[PDB]
Amino acid sequence: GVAGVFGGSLFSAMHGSLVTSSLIRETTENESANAGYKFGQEEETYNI
Amino acid sequence: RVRTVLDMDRKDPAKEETVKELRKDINN
Amino acid sequence: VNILGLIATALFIIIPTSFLLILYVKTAASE
Amino acid sequence: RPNPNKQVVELNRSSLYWGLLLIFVLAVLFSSYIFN
Amino acid sequence: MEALVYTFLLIGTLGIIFFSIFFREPPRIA
Amino acid sequence: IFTVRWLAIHAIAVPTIFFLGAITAMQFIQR
Amino acid sequence: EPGIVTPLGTLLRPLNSEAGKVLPGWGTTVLMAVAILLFAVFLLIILEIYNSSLILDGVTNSWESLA
Amino acid sequence: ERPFSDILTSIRYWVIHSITVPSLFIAGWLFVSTGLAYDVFGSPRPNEYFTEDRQDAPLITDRFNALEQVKKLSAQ
Amino acid sequence: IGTYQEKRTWFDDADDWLRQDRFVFVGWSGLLLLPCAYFAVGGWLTGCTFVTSWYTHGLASSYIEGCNFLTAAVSTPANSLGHSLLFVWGPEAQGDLTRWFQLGGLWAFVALHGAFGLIGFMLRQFEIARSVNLRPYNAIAFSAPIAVFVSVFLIYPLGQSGWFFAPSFGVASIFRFILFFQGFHNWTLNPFHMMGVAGVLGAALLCAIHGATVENTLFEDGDGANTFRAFNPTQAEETYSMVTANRFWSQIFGVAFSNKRWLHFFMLFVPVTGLWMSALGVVGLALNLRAYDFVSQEIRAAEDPEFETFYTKNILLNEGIRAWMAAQDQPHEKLTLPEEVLPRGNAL
Amino acid sequence: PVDIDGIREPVSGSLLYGNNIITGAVVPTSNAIGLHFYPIWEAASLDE
Amino acid sequence: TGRIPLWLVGTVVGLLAIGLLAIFFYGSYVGLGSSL
Amino acid sequence: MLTLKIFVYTVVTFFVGLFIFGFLSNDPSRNPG
Amino acid sequence: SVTPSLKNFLLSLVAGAVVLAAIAGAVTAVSNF
Amino acid sequence: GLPWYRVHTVVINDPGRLISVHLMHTALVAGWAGAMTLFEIAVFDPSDPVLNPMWRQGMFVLPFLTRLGVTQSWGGWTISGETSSNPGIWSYEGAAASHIVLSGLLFLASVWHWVYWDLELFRDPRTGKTALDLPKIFGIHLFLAGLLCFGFGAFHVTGVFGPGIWVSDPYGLTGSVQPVAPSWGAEGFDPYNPGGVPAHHIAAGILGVLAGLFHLCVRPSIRLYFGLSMGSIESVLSSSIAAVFWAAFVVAGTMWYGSAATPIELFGPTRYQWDQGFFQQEIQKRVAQSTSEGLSVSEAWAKIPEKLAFYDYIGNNPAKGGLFRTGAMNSGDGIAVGWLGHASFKDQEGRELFVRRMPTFFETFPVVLIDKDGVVRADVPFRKAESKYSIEQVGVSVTFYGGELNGLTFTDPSTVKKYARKAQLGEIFEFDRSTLQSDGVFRSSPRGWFTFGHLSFALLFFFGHIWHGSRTIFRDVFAGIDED
Ligand code: CLA
Ligand code: CLA
Ligand SMILES: C=Cc1c(C)c2cc3nc(c4c5[nH]c(cc6nc(cc1[nH]2)C(C)=C6CC)c(C)c5C(=O)[C@@H]4C(=O)OC)[C@@H](CCC(=O)OC/C=C(\C)CCC[C@H](C)CCC[C@H](C)CCCC(C)C)[C@@H]3C
Ligand SMILES: CCCCCCCCCCCCCCCC(=O)OC[C@H](COP(=O)(O)OC[C@@H](O)CO)OC(=O)CCCCCCCCCCCCCCC
Ligand SMILES: CC1=C(/C=C/C(C)=C/C=C/C(C)=C/C=C/C=C(C)/C=C/C=C(C)/C=C/C2=C(C)CCCC2(C)C)C(C)(C)CCC1
Ligand SMILES: CC1=C(/C=C/C(C)=C/C=C/C(C)=C/C=C/C=C(C)/C=C/C=C(C)/C=C/C2=C(C)CCCC2(C)C)C(C)(C)CCC1
Ligand SMILES: CC1=C(/C=C/C(C)=C/C=C/C(C)=C/C=C/C=C(C)/C=C/C=C(C)/C=C/C2=C(C)CCCC2(C)C)C(C)(C)CCC1
Ligand SMILES: [Fe+2]
Repeated sequence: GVAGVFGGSLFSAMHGSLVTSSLIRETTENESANAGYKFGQEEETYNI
Repeated sequence: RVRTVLDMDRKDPAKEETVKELRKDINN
Repeated sequence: VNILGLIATALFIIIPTSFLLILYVKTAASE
Repeated sequence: RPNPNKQVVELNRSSLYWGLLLIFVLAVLFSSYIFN
Repeated sequence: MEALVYTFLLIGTLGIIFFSIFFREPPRIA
Repeated sequence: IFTVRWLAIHAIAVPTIFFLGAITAMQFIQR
Repeated sequence: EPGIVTPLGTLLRPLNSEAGKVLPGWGTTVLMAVAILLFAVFLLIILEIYNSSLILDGVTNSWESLA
Repeated sequence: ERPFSDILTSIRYWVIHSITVPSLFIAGWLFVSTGLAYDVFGSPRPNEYFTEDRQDAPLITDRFNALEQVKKLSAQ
Repeated sequence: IGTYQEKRTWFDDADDWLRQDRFVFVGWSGLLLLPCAYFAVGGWLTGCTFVTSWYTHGLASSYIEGCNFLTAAVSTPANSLGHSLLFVWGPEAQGDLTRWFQLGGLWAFVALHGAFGLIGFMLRQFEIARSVNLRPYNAIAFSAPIAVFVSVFLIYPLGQSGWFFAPSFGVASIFRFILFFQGFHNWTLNPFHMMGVAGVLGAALLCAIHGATVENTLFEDGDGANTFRAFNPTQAEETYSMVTANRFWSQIFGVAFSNKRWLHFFMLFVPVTGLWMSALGVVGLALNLRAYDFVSQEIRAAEDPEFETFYTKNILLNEGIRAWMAAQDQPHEKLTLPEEVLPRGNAL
Repeated sequence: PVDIDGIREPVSGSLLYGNNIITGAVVPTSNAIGLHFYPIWEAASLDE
Repeated sequence: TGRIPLWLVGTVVGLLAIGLLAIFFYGSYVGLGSSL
Repeated sequence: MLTLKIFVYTVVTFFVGLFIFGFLSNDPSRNPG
Repeated sequence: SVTPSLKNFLLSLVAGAVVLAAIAGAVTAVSNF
Repeated sequence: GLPWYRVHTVVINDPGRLISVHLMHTALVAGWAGAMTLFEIAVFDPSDPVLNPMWRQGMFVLPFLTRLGVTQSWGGWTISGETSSNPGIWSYEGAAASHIVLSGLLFLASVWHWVYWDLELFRDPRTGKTALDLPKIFGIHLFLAGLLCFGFGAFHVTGVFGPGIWVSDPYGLTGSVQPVAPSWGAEGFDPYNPGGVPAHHIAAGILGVLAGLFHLCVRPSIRLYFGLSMGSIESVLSSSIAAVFWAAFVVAGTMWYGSAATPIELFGPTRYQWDQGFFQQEIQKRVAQSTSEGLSVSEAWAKIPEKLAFYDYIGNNPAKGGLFRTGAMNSGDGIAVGWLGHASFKDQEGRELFVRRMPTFFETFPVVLIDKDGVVRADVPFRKAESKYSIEQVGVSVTFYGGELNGLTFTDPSTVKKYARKAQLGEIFEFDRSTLQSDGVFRSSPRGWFTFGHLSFALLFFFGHIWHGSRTIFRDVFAGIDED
């Protein structure tokens, strides 16, 4: 169980960081990058 | 004239971690 | 802590809440 | 003459809810210790 | 009086949860 | 061969086998 | 717009005038490395003395030094 | 770099390693059995934990001269 | 570089060699990571195999002594050595490698090499991210484990009387460290371990929920009952329906993500914040600024002999832990407590 | 307060009885009950 | 390099690993660390 | 206390009956597919 | 020098310089092949 | 549409408003210094320098003001306990007023440098765009810093022009602001040697000037210029954050372990003085020396200063405290009034018994009275049934030498148990707790609070180094990435 929660934290951080880093440039500076993604984008906004 | 042996034997009961005990401990 | 802790808790509740509400109202009025 | 670096801060409602929740949860957590 | 403060804080948290559930900003598709 | 991958494999293999032999020998000690 | 001209600004212009000027190659990076090396050794000596891993002849490293 | 499957399925790799992997294993077994491990890493043998006068666990209790203290506390 | 590349220098050759995409990327950070990490792990294995703690903690903590993987541990040195760095050439070991092992210098060796290995690994993450042109969010995330390691294995022992109270590198030794923290510092009651627990449990919750939701909102994209084959690494369309997931969690839970970037940033954010808060709490404990007691309840219990809460029972448990563990956990104290002074319940 | 251990030593767990959020709790059922089912209508009064 | 199929190598290595683990458990029940 | 018991029995029976007879009323055909 | 610990410290500096130069020379030799 | 956590980036590319905001932070810091000094002076009790010094009352800026030379006050009282004949303008109130007026002046200057942001000084003479020559700026400001460091080391602390710094005896009994002679030998690196502080601040300062003259004359090389991202202000921010958290770690370590710059007469004792019996050994050595002179025990203990005994008390240990045990040390434990004396415990046989002192780790510690040979002879048992080393069973009596109870012997078991429990904490003192309504739990001394605060800041600023430096190196991709 300890290995599971530590692995959950590790893999959550790892996956979130990888997806956030791979997030393709659809929004420039002067605003948050979250504006680049749209709820109906129906496409991968990150370079897997 | 201070008896160093008695000084150490007084500090040890109250506090065994005193630097008096640990200094030159292998000599004892 | 009868009063000093009470004042600390009240300020910690009030100041950030007022800041956030003011920012949200300004945002909603501007856009 | 006006400063070109002027920008406007924005705060959507989800951010407002997150901030209020953070403030009140921190108050809940630390109020027991503050009153001691 | 401490109980009053704790109850107020819990009520505030629950009210914030209620507003965030039933008065959320609609998720805008595209 | 003796490439970087060769060194990376053998830095964790030779000590590993030596220690496995050591631990196996330890398994048959009488106090 | 041209900006604001003030006596202090005119006085201090030369200090900020040559912005971006560099030297070809690595320049004085080798001397920088030597200085960094010596500083690391110096900090190591100081940490050793304070940690008592480096006993010195005239250094007591204790409150008795106040005497 | 050759794929691992090609190397691990190659007869040459196995004939090379079948005299070295057992050699390392036997080296480790000899290292433990011949008493070298105790000699170099200083872990006391099962009959060396307690001396004639020290019938309890040892205590370093000294910052400097700790070499002499641990030497006299260890098995002689 | 910018205006021109000038001439190729020996640094250029070294960079070109180190930056090659071989099986094991070394890079410039490798020169610090590989030796330090290799020596740290090898030192832990040698210590858990051959090195003992008979002279440091008066405990047998190696395989050759009869310990297993659970109970073997590279124990921290004796308390009388204080915060000595315990160099193998230092004034303690004075060059005797065997005695340096006996004095516990292997713990300092492993800890320092591991700290520099963690520095090298974050440097490796930065270097690799820069090579592939990605925002180095994973190095920023890995800052949290570095903070935990620094605050627990370095800051905390330095705040105490010596390395002796650091966590010894082992399983049962870590468990001893945990129980010691509960008994002495009342670490559970500390709001910073509370925030750390919340962060770690929330991170595990997010991992499980995101995995399940993605695996249960997949688009068909294939005719086989094995849904893993119906995916191409280079495809552009999302493999799962974000709209369906948002609707499902909105109607089940009340609120739901509507932004993939925000979702994954939240997944990154929760555990890092939890670990950083726990690290701040551990610093506070290093100074013994423990959130041990609520003085109001202690005063009320002292005045009122019938007022009892779970907090007071926890205080009694901590008292028992301290009294019954002090004698053997801290041999340097030489605590020969008679059995009549140890706190104890009834008929137990 | 609730006599959790069944030794007639009640434990206070509510805010009104001098507890904060950290120490407050809903005390488990009395040890005298054991695994017995204890609905409201089983007790003689709300106080019990 | 098709000789000595990879599945055979894997099976033999796994058998050796399981045997080593069993030897370790046996040593856990006898000799040093056996509580007798 | 008897009145409370009979009231709770009525409530529980009502809700459990709703559950049982709602999952029987052609539930598997209530999917979009 | 005066203190044995100082002599050991200086020898440690020399040894660390030796290993660092060994790493640098190794990377240079492999880079130039 | 800047998010709330990016608003203060508006001045990233505006040098004038950067000056303005940095002026505002400086003004706020100076105002805090002045206001904190005023509050501390208002709530400070200067009557009793012994048994009630600054570190007992929770003073935080008074230790630093006293350390650097400011000792007197306009109220007629001196921190050393004498009378203020002429405190001058550099009293505590003077320092507070000066920092306050400086805060106001910096506020006005911040307003001005904010309104007139578009100064031609910040324009690149060639291109006409706004730019800052960061290498030259660092050279200038480093030259200034080195000049000031040398000036402080050579004139201040040495007393050539300044007043000196706080120098004390090893046991913190007689300390005062004195000029310090520089230590140019190896002993200048003894952390507890005061003479290192001038010499260092001299030599280092000199180097700074020379270093300035280099980083002001010699332009950085192109490879180094692009490698270290010189020309981006955020690179400077990353490097500065790193340096500042390094310095925070150093100062936290040097205060927790104590040094010549953090005397115990201003911040209180360290926990390592209690752990190693720094004061207990000295007290017993003085007692033994007096006994060897032929004096009785009562006279030998009466010769012990009360301040030295007060240091030998676990309530003054900085590591006996709580995170939310707030306020002055007097708020937890009462205000010290006097020294009861030294308690000597003796069994009915006449064998002298010593009470085992509470280690710093233990919130509660059982009472054990130990023979000279480390053999437990008595205790306050937890199980009074079939006890073996009970006070009544062994017949322990306590005689007090010196202090308030001088030559007084108590034999009733209740009083002996009470005094043994008190003596497990160190020297026994009388405390007046009614004045401040002390609850009865130990607080932490100002050195503990300083170390905790600056260590937490050091960790957070390590994360700051990481974040702002990652933003520096990856500036091109931190606006987004173009896939691979
Ligand atoms: C002197 C050091 C320093 C300086 C000059 C800056 C400057 C900056 N930071 Mg940075 N940072 C620092 C240290 C510093 N930081 C440290 C130590 C950390 C680790 C905690 C961070 C972590 C950090 C993050 C994660 C981010 C920045 C960002 C930024 C930029 C925008 C800041 C902003 O507008 O937020 C606005 C601030 C507020 C709206 C108020 C927040 C209130 C806080 C939570 C509590 C109030 C503190 C209290 C009043 C003052 C006490 C602090 C003092 C005792 C130290 C800005 C140029 C942002 C950026 O990258 O720009 C794009 C951003 O994302 N910083
Ligand atoms: C690092 C800087 C620093 C340090 C080391 C100190 C240290 C000290 N201060 Mg001080 N102070 C500071 C900055 C600092 N202060 C600043 C910036 C101000 C201006 C506001 C003050 C104003 C001030 C006053 C008015 C007083 C002190 C006092 C004291 C002394 C009492 C001990 C104490 O702090 O109680 C305990 C400290 C704490 C419990 C703070 C814990 C920090 C927690 C973890 C923050 C978490 C907040 C949380 C996230 C939010 C939720 C809480 C919410 C429910 C309210 C002590 C030596 C007192 C004194 O001795 O009188 C002379 C006193 O009355 N200070
Ligand atoms: C016990 C918990 C725990 C472990 C064991 C662990 C382990 C690891 N995490 C890594 C990564 C990460 N961890 C991350 C977030 C987290 N990690 C967490 C918790 C853990 N993470 C948590 C809670 C989070 C959330 C914040 C991130 C974001 C990353 C990565 O990017 C990275 C990765 O790629 O993962 C796949 C790997 C890279 C480490 C490495 O090779 O360094 C180099 C080797 C070194 C430094 C030598 C180790 C020396 C150590 C420090 C001291 C000696 C330790 C002994 C050898 C072992 C003692 C064992 C006993 C105590 C039982 C490694 C497998
Ligand atoms: C039927 C069961 C009903 C009970 C469920 C209760 C639901 C709780 C929802 C509250 C969320 C509060 C945040 C609002 C803000 C909010 O939710 O905005 C909605 C947000 C989705 O927003 P977006 O995806 O548009 O976010 C992107 C934005 O940055 C702008 O694009 O969802 C989330 O952020 C994650 C969901 C919250 C994760 C769970 C929250 C856990 C907190 C629990 C608090 C415990 C208190 C205990 C009482 C003392
Ligand atoms: C300390 C020191 C050093 C170093 C050393 C080293 C680096 C070593 C290495 C070492 C090593 C590197 C070792 C290894 C080990 C390994 C092992 C010991 C193995 C383990 C494994 C196992 C036990 C298995 C398990 C299992 C089975 C049986 C079944 C299935 C599953 C699994 C696989 C899990 C030096 C020189 C610096 C000098 C000084 C001191
Ligand atoms: C997991 C896995 C693996 C594997 C591993 C291993 C190690 C295996 C083994 C296996 C095995 C190794 C198995 C075995 C089998 C056997 C059997 C199945 C037999 C049976 C028998 C019977 C049934 C009968 C008996 C009898 C009796 C009853 C009586 C008398 C007579 C006799 C004895 C005959 C691999 C790599 C592939 C990969 C994938 C995964
Ligand atoms: C305008 C002007 C003036 C002046 C006035 C005045 C009177 C000023 C003052 C002002 C002031 C009077 C200032 C002060 C400030 C303060 C500060 C700036 C502080 C703050 C605080 C903080 C920031 C803290 C935070 C925290 C807490 C609360 C809790 C724990 C943690 C911590 C510590 C972080 C004159 C006349 C010269 C004339 C000219 C103009
Ligand atoms: Fe994902």
